[PDB]
Amino acid sequence: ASTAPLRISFAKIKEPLEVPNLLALQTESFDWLLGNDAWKARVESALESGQDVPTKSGLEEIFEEISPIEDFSGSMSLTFRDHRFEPPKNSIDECKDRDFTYAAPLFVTAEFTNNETGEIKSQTVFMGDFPLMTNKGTFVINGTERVVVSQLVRSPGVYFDSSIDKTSDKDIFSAKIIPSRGAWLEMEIDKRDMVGVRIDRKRKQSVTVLLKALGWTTEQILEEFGEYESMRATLEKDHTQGQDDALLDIYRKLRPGEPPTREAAQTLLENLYFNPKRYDLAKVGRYKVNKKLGADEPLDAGVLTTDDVIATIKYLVKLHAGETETVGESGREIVVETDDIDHFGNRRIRNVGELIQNQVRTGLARMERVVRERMTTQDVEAITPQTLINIRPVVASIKEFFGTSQLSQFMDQNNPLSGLTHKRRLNALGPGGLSRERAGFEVRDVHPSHYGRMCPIETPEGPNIGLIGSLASYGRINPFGFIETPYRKVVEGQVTDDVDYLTADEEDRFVIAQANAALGDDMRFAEARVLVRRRGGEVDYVPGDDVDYMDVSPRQMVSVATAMIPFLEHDDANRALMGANMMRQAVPLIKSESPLVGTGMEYRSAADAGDVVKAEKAGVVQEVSADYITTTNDDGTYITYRLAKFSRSNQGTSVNQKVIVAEGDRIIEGQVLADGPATENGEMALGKNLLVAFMPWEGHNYEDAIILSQRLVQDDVLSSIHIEEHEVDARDTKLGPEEITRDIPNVSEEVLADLDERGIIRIGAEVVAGDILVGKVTPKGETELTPEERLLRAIFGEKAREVRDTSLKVPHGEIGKVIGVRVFDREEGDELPPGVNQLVRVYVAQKRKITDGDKLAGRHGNKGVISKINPIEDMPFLEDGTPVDIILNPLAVPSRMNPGQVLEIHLGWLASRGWDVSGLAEEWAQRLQVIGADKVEPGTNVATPVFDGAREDELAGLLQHTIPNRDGERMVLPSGKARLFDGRSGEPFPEPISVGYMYILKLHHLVDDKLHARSTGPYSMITQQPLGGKAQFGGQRFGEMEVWALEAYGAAYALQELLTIKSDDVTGRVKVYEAIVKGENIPEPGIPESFKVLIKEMQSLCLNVEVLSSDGMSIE
Amino acid sequence: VHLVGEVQKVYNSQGVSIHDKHIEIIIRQMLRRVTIIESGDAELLPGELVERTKFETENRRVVQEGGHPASGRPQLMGITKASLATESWLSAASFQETTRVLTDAAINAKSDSLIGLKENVIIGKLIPAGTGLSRYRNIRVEPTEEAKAAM
Amino acid sequence: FDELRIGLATADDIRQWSHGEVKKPETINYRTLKPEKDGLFCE
Amino acid sequence: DSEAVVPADAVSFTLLQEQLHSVLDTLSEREAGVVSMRFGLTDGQPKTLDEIGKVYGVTRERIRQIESKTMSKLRHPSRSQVLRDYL
Amino acid sequence: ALKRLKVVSAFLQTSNSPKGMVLDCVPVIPPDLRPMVQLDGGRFATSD
Amino acid sequence: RPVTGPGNRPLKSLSDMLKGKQGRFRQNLLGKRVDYSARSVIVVGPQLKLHQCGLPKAMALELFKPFVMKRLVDLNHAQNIKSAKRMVERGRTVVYDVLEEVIAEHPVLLNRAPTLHRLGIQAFEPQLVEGKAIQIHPLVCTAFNADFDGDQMAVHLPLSAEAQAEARILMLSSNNILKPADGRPVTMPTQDM
Amino acid sequence: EGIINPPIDELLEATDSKYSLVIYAAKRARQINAYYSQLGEGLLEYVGPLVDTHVHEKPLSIALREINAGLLTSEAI
Amino acid sequence: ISDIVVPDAKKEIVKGYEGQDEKVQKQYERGLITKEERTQELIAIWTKATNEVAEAMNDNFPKTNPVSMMVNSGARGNMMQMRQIAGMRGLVSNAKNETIPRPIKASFREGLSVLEYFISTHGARKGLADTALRTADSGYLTRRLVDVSQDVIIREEDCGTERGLKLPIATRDADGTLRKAEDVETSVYARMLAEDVVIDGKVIAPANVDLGDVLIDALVAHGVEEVKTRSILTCESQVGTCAMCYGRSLATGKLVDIGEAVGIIAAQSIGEPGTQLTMRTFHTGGVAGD
Ligand SMILES: [Mg+2]
Ligand SMILES: [Zn+2]
Repeated sequence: ASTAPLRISFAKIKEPLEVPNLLALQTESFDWLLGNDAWKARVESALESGQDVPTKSGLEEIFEEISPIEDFSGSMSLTFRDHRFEPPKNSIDECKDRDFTYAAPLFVTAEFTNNETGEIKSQTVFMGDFPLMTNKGTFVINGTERVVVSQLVRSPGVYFDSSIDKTSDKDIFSAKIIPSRGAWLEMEIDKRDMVGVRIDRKRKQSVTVLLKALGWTTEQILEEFGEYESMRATLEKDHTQGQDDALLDIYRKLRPGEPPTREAAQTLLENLYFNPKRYDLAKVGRYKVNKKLGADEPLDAGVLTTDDVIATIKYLVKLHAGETETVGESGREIVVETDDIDHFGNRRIRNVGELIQNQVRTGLARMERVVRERMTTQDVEAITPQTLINIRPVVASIKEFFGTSQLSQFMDQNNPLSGLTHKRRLNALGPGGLSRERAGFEVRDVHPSHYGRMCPIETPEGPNIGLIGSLASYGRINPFGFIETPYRKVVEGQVTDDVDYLTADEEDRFVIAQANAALGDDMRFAEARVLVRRRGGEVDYVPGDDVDYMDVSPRQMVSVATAMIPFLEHDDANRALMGANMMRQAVPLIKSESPLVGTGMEYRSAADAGDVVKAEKAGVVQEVSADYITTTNDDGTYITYRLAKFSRSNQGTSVNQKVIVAEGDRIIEGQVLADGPATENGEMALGKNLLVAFMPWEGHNYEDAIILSQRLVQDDVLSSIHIEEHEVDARDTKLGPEEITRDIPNVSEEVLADLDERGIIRIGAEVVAGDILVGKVTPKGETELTPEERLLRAIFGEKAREVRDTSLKVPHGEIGKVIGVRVFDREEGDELPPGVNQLVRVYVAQKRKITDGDKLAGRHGNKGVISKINPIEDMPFLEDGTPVDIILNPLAVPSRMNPGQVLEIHLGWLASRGWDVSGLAEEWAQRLQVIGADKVEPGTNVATPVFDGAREDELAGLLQHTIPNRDGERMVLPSGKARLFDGRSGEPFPEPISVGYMYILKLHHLVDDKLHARSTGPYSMITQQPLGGKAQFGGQRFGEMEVWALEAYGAAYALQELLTIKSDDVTGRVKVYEAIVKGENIPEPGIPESFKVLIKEMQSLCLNVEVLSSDGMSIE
Repeated sequence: VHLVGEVQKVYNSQGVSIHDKHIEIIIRQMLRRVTIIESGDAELLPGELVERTKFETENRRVVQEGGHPASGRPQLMGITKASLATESWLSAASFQETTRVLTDAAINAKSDSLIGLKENVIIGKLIPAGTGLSRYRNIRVEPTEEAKAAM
Repeated sequence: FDELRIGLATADDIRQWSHGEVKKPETINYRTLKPEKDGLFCE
Repeated sequence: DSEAVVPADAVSFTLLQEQLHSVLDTLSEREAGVVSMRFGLTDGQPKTLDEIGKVYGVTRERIRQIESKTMSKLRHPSRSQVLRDYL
Repeated sequence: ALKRLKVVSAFLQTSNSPKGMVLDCVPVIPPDLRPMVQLDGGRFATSD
Repeated sequence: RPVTGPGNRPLKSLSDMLKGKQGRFRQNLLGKRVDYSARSVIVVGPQLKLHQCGLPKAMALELFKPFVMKRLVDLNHAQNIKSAKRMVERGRTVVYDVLEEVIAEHPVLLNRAPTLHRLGIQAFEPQLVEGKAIQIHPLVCTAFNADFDGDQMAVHLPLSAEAQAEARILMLSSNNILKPADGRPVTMPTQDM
Repeated sequence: EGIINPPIDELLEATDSKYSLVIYAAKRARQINAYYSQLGEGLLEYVGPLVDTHVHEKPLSIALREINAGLLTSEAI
Repeated sequence: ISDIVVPDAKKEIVKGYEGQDEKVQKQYERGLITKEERTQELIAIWTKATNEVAEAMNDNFPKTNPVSMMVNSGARGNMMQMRQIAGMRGLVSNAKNETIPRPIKASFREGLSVLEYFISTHGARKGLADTALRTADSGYLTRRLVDVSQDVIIREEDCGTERGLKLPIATRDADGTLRKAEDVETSVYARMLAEDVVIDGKVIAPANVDLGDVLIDALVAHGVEEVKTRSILTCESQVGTCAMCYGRSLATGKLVDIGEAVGIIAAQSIGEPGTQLTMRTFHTGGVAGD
C-alpha cells in the first residue's frame, strides 16, 4: 500500500508476476552452500509445494564426498558425519572498522573407527574461520567489502561439432566429452574417411583398438555396427585383434619407453576414466548427458560407462551418415543433430556457492592427502581425530580464494545501483573458463537463447565487450546451474494465471508469444494474428490458438540498470548500452531527488539493494534522530537502527543517510525508514532534474560539451561529498622505533599549529597541500655531515640531530576539512600487524561543486564535460523568466540515434506542470482515463515502463492540455517548443525552441581526479626513466606513436631532448635543472641510460656488443 | 599498377582518399630486393634475396672482371620480411623478432651502421631526417658589419 | 658512435669483462642487510 | 628509488655552495681560508685547529682565536640573511 | 646444402671462432640491474 | 615447462626482458616517460585564437617550476632560490602573476593519446585560465579526432632553444592547415559552425 | 605580442628552407641567451640583441625578429 | 516530437506489402513453395519496401526543418540515419551474418517492439566487437608500415634522370567530348611532369611543374588523353630519393623540403583510416571462398 511514494504510471498492461527478490542470486546460493536454516526451510517448502530442489546442502555434501580414509591395510576410518556453525565473534560493523574478515567457526565431528581396535572414538574438530556473507551479499574481508560474481562456463557433457574442410571437400564431424574435473576425450569421425579417438590428443589411434581393448568382442561389434560402412571399413582395416593385444598396444602408444603390462594397462584405463575421483562428472554433467544421449535413467551420479562410450559412438556415426532421427541406445527415439556451444542451454553459471564449494573441496583434497601421508607415517593407538587433521590447507585456500581471483571483486559502492549491477554480473572471465585472449566473435555476440537469461543491452564497452553481462530482470537459477525465466501458461488460446519457469533448452520445444500482444476484454486473444518466436530464434507469426506460453512481462529481456532508462525502446541499442553502463558511475549528491520521469521499477531497485535501512517489524517510531532511530513493536521489542553518517565508500564517496519518518508514524515490515546514498523516499535518485533546452550557444557546447547555469553551483544542486583516507604506521626498524610526536625536527613553528598533543591533526582543521597531518620522525640515520652543512651549522649554532623527519603530508593538489581520526596502538589491547607499533588514519572530507571539466551526463548515453558555467543572467530564459538550467547541443540527437531523450524532455516538461483531462472524449484521453493518470497535479513524478511507455499521441494531447502555469497561458507550444529570450543580446530567438526537464547525473570522471602534472619527481630504479601514475608524480608517456609523429614533422632536436634530457639520462637531468635556474643555455645531451642497460644485458647473453668508432675505438 | 589500384579501390569503397604517392613509396619498398638465379660467376649463393643496389654493384664488378653476370629475377615479399631482412640489425631487433635476428646477427657478426631513423632513436642521437641532417646543422651565425657600425 | 659491432663472446672475452668471480649463492645477511662476501651483490 | 639525485636538492646545494663561498670571499683572505679548512669547504676532511696551524704557520691557540673570530663575524646579521633560508 | 653453406661461410669469413656456441663462463648481470631493493614493512623485493 | 619458481607464474629470463611488448626494446628505448609534462580533461573554449591553448593554474604552475623559480629570484619577490621554492609551494598571488608573465612566448605541445597521424601533436601558446581543465580551440579538435565527451589530452613542454624553435616553426597549430593524407583542409570542422 | 606575431613566409623566403630556418634561429637564440648570461666577463666575440628588447623577453623571439628584419645573415661552412 | 514526422503514406504502403506478404505465407503453408524460396522473395520484397518508404519520407520532409538543415549542410548525420529514425529500419543482420524474414517495421520515433529491439541488438553488439578488433588490427598495420617505411628520407635536390610514369589524365570520354578522370586528384595531382607536352606544336604544360586545377583543365581541353608524370617509382637517385620525383608535399602545398621523412608520413596516412574503414561482407551468401 504505502510501500513506495505515489508515482503516476503510464503502463497499459497489468502484470501478474512481480519482480522476484532482486538479490536472490547471491543470498540463496550462499544459503545453500552454508545449508543453514533458511536453505533447508526453502527446501522443505519446495518439497511440500512439490517443487524440485537439492535436498542435500553444499558443505555437508562436500564433507560426505570425502569417504573415511583407508590405509593400505584399510584398518582405520575417519567419518565426518555432522558439521555445525557458531555465531561469529566480531560484529559486522566491528569487522569493517578493525580490519577483520567477517567469519564464524565451523566445527565438525570426526569419528575414528579401527577394526583392529574394534572401537569408535568420536571427537569434534575445528577447521578454521569461515568467511561468511552478510545479508546484503558482500564478504567483508580485511575490512574491505568484496563481492563474488557468478561465472559462465561450458557445462560438462558431450558436444558435437560439424564443420567443413576445404582440402577434404567434404563435411567433418567431431565430438568432445568435456568433464567436470578429469582429463578430456574427443572422437573425430571421417577425418580421412575413418573414425579416431583423442585420449588427451596423445597420439594417432583408431576406434577399433579402443573397443577391442574393452571386453566387447569383434563379432558383437560388427553385428551392432554392420549397418554403417565407415565403421566396417575401420574394423576390417584394423589388423590388430584380441583384447590383450589392443590393451598392450594402446598402453605402449600412451606410455612408450617401457614394455607393456596387462594389469598396469587395465588399472591405468580404469584410473583415467572409470575412477570416481579422477573423473567425477558433475550432477549437471550426468543430468545433461542422459538427456542428450537419450539413455533412460542411467546412474544418477558417477563416471561415464562403456555403455555411454558405445552410445556416443553410435550417436556420432548416426550424425555422420546423415540420418536425422534414430533410436537412442537403451533409450527412446531421438533427433541426432549437431549442437552449437553458444546456445545458453550449454552455458552454466557458477553461483558463489559453487565457487566457494569448489575451493573448499580442493582444500579438503589437500587435507585428505596430508592425513593419508600422516597415516602412512604414524603408529597405532596414538592416533586421534584431533591430531591427525591439519587445518592449514582449507583455511589457506578459502583465504587465497578471495585473493588472486578474477571472481572475488572489490565491491563498487558508487551508488546502490552500481551495487546491484555488480551483484548480478555473470563474468565470463576467470579460472577454468573463457579468458580474454581466448575471446572470439561468436562468444561475445548475442544469441537468441540469451533472451530472458542475459541482458544483451548492457555490458562493459572495453576490450571485454559482451564477455561480462548482467542477468535478466526475472532470471532465476536452475539448481544444476542453468538460468530459468518465467512464462505464462496459455491453453485453447486463453491466457491463464499460471507461471512456469523454463530453462534455455525447454524453451526451444514450444512456441513463445510476446507480452506486448494485445488481449481482448476476455482472456482470449483479441487478434487472431499474433507475433511469436520459436526454435532457432525464429520470429515467424502463427495466428489463432496455437501458442502455449507467453512472456509474463515485456521487461524480461532487460536488466536492472537498463530497465531504469525511460523511453528505452526509442534509443539505439548502442546508446542504450552507453546509458546503462554510465549509470553505474553517478555519485550521490548532497540532496538527492527522484527523477521526475523514470521507469516505475526504480523503487524495487532501491529497496532491494542493501543501502536503504528498512524495518523488520510493524511498530510505531518513538525516537527519530540523525544518528539513530528507535522503533517499538506491539509485542514490546525495541530496536534502534544506527544510521551511517559520512563514512567512506570503496571509491571514496559519502554514504550519508537521511531520515524520512516522523515521530509517531505507523510502520509496516520492509517499509523504508531511512534513505540511503542517491535515494529519495526509498526511490532511486542518482542525479537531479534540470531544465534543458536544445540549441547551439556560441560554441561553448560544440562537440557535445555542456553549458550549465551558475544556479547549480549557487544552489548546491550538483555537489558531492568526497571523503579521502590515507594512513601511516609507526614501524620499528633496525635503528629504532618511529615516534608519532608533535616535536618534528628541522621545522618552523607555525607548521605544527593545529597538531594535537601526540602529533595528530585536530578534528575539523581545514588542510591544504603540504600541511602536516600526523607527525613522525625517523629514529636515527648515520649522518656524515657535509662540509657545507658543517660550516652552516657552525655559523647558526643549530644541532643537526640523528632523528629525521618523514611525516605524512597532504598529497599535492588536495583540499578538505578533516572529520575523523583513528589511532591503533600496539601496547593497547588493539591488535596490529607485526612491526607497526602504531597506526593512524585520517578522514579528509570535501564538498566538490560542479565545475569546469567535471564530467556530466544524462541517462541515454549523452555525456559531456562542462565547458563554461554562465551566470544565471546569461542563460536564455523562458517567457516567464525561468532561466534554463543547462544547454545541450542538438546536433547530437539525430546522428547518435537516441531520440528517446527528446521524448524524455517533453514528458518531463509535462510532469513538472500538471494536467487535467476529464470528459475530453479523445482516444488518448480515454486511454489515460482508464489507466487512471488523467488528473495529475504539478510536480508529481510520472512513470513510463521500459517497454510500455507513454505513446506519442498521449504526449501531444497532454501538451495541448497542460495546466496554465501563470495568468492562463502555456509557455510551451503544441509542438513541444517554447519561446526563448536570449539573456545576453536580449532579443527573442527567431523561432520556438524545445525545452523541458531532463534527469542529469554527475559521473565519477571529475576533473580533480584526472588533473596531474610534473616538473620533476620520483624515478624508477632498474631503468632511470620517470615512473608512472598520478600518486607518484608520474610523467605522461611519450610512446612510440608520439615519436613517429615528431619524426614525421622532421623536428629532430625536440625528439632528442624529449628522449635524453627530459628522461633516461642521469647526468643530464641535474644539469638541465641547474641550467634553467641559472639561466644558462641548455647543455648538450649525453647518451641515455636505458641503452647502457641494454648493452650490459646483451653482454650478459655472451654477445660482445662493442660500440666502435670509424677510427678504432670510440669515446663515450 | 595492380597493387595501387587494388588498395585504392579498397579505400574508396568507404570514401577515404589517400594520395597515390603514399602507397607508391611502400610498394617501391616491397619490390626492392631481387632473387638471384644462376649464381655461377657472382660466386655467392643462388636463390636468396639480395638488395637491388648490391645486385647491380656485383654485376658491374663481375662484368668488369670479365666474368659473365649471374642472373636475377624481381621478387615481391611482404613488408614484414622486407623489414626483417635489413642491414641495420638494431632496427630489426626493435621489431617483432627479437631472438632470431639477434642470434643471426651475432653469428654473421654484422656491424650496424647508424644510418636510419629507429636505430638513431635507440641511441638517443639526432635522427637524420629534417633538422638533424648534416647540411642544416653545420652553419654559423654572425650579423653584418653595418649592423655593428650602427650600434 | 659509428658502429655497434656484435658477435660471439668467447670465454677469454667474458673473463676480461669480469672484475672477479662469484663463488656462493649468498645475497645479503639476514640481520645486517649488507651484501655478503664473493656472492651475488658482493661489494 | 632513493639513490636518485633530486634535481631540486642538487641545484639548491650548488647554490648554497656558491653563496657560502661568496660570503667567505667577503671575509678577509686569511679568515676565510682558516674557516674553510676548519670546516673543509675545499676538501671533504675539515682540519682541526692545530691541524690548520702547520701549513699556515700559526699556533693552535692563535688559529683557535681566529676561528672564534671567524665564527663571530659570520654571525653578525650582515652575513646571515642569505644563509638563514638555505638552512 | 644451401643453408649449411650459408652458415659455414658466414663463420669462415668471420674471425670469431665457432667455439662460442658452448659457453664456458656465464657472465652475470650487474646487481643494480637486478635490484634486491629494501621494501617497507620488513618485506623484500627481488627480481627473478 | 618453464622454471615456475613460486609456482604462480613462469620466472622472467634474460632474453625475456629483451622481447615482446614488455621488452626493453619496445618499452624503454623507443617510448619513454618524460619530465615536464601533464594531462587533464579537455573542454571547448571558442574565444581562443587558433594558436592558443589554456593550461589551468595548478597545471601550468607545476609545469614551469624552474622558470617560475628563476623569474621570482630575478624580480626579488623571493630572496634566494630556496625561498623561491617555498614561495611557489605556498602558492601566493605573486607566484601566479610571475607565472602569467613567464608562460608567454613559450610553446607547449598538446597531444592526444592515439596520435594516429602527425597532426596528433600540435604546438600552442599556453595561457592561464581558471578551472582545472585544458581549454582548447574547436577548430583544431577534429585534427586530434578529439571529442569533448571526456578525453584527457597530454601536454608536453619543449625545453631547449632548439625544441621551442621547432615547436614555433614546425609544430605550430596554424602551420598545419592541410592534412598530409591528401592535402585537403582538416582544420575547418563542421559540427556546429 | 604572440607566437604568430612574426609571420613565417618572409622568414621562409629569407632562408629558402624551413628546417634551415629553425636551426639558424636556434643558433642565434642560443647566442643571445648566453650573452644575457654573461654577468660580467664581457667576451668580445659575443654580441647582444640587435633589435630593441623588452625588460623581460625570450631570446628566440628576438632572434626571429632579427631574421624578419633581415639584417642578420648566415653562411654555411 | 513534432519535428520528426513519420510519413503518413507509410502505414498504407506497408500494410499492402504485409497483405502481399501473408499471401506468400498462405501459399507456403500448402507446400507449393520451398522455405528457401520464400525467404529469398521476402528479403527482396522488404528491400523494395524499405527503399520505397525511404523515398516517400525523402519527399515528405520540408527543407526548412532542423534535421534537414543539419544533414544536408554536411554538419553531422547521414541520410540513412534519418531513414531509420523516421522511416522503418529494415533488414537487420541476424547473428553469424544472416538476414531475418520479418524486418523491423517501426521507426525509432514510433518505438521498436521487444523482439525487434532484441534483433537490432544482435547486430549492435557485433558491430562494437568488430570495431574494437578493427582498431587493434589498424594499430598493428600502422606500426608495420612505419617500420618498413622508415629510412626513406629525401636526400637530393633533383634527380639525375628523365624517365617518368604514364598516367591517365582523362578517361571515360563520352562520344564527341573529352571527360577528365573521376579520381584524377589522388593519382596525378601533386605530381611534376617529367617532360613538356606539345599538342599544337606549342608547349602547354612546362616540365618540373606541379599540376593544379588550371593546368589539368587546360590539358584536358587541349585533348591530350594521357600524361607522363615523374614519380618516386622511377627515381634513380644515388642516395635515397630526390625531392623532384616525390613531388610537392601535401601538408604544406609547396615543394617537399630536403631531408623530410616521407616514409613515416606515408605510413601514418595509410594507417590512419584503418579504424575508419569498418567494412565487411554483408552476408556470406551460403558459400565460403566465393
Ligand atoms: Mg571521446
Ligand atoms: Zn628522382
